[PDB]
Amino acid sequence: IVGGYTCGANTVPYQVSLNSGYHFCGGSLINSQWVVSAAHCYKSGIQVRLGEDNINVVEGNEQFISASKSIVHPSYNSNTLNNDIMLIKLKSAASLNSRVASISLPTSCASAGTQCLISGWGNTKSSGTSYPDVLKCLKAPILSDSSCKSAYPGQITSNMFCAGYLEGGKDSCQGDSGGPVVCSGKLQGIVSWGSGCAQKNKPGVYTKVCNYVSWIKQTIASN
Ligand SMILES: [Ca+2]
Repeated sequence: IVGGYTCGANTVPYQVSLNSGYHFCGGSLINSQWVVSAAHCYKSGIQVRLGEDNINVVEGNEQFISASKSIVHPSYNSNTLNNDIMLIKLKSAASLNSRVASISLPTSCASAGTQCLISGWGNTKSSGTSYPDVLKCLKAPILSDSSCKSAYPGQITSNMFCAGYLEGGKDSCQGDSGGPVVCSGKLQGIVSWGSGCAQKNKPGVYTKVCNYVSWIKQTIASN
């Protein structure tokens, strides 16, 4: 997260870190056994880390649970990043509490202008590289489809939306990938892509979660 703020320990209880010996992506807990992340975060050997603040220190509220299965969206295209969504099932159900909690799926899509909370452990620099160890947060509005398409000609599909600031300086970044965009208590987006980070006229692009609720529910119901 570039130009954000320190969330505070366990203030974003649905935020998970995906770990393969190191943090590599964010995710969102959507029930006791399932996490939503980005398809471009797919790899084998995933451990889901819940209840994290400082990802380099055991602080007492963590649950570390290995993934039993991961399911990339059937229509994910790694070239275009269309359908950039995946589900990860935990080998055992997380113990849900005030600091480890699921986030609700949308019942309808969010509109341009809606304010959302974006979070993660990604790079905090727009030029250069600095990884924080505590969770960072950014409040950002969803942008209109037309401004999103104008920002990224030929690249925005019906499964993507832009959020952030066209002036630059405030954005998600590398390492925030797969993490949440939550608006009015609903998971509306997944950190997907962007040109650099926090660059003028290059806002963050996010997977449009409301398009996938039927797939998520049906997949969970049979796996
Ligand atoms: Ca920790």
